[PDB]
Amino acid sequence: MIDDDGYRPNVGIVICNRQGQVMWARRFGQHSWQFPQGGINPGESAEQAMYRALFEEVGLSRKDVRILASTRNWLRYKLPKRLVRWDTKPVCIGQKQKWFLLQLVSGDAEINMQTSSTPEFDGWRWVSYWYPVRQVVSFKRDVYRRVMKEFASVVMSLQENTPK
Repeated sequence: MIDDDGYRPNVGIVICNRQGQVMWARRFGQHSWQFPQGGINPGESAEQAMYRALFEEVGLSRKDVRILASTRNWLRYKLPKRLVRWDTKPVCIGQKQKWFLLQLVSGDAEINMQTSSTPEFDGWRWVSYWYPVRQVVSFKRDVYRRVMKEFASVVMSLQENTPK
């Protein structure tokens, strides 16, 4: 499944841990960090696929989290040449992604990340807001910034309401 022009449809989970901090997790088998993103399953709508990725990536289900916001339209960006697949047909030249801001309702104790038998994450750490934007590769950084900007005040209001 590719969206018409060569874009893979995905959903990115922005877990926000209610201390004012964001999703970041060490990537299984790679031993370095990675962003979230999970493909959309054919004919599964964005919210349904978002709970699919929530399970595949974080090992959480349709109950462990609370949607607060989502990106106003599908963000997308273009893979660098060497990371373009050439094996997908159509050739996949980018990630079409809608990010969902999820407030954590369960947590670390209920997060399992190894639900999928070959997941992407091995374990994590809630980190300062803009930190993952610096950790990600330079071509993604700009786009991930937009995701963070779209949600910044939505997370910060919870750490900015008493004291706040």
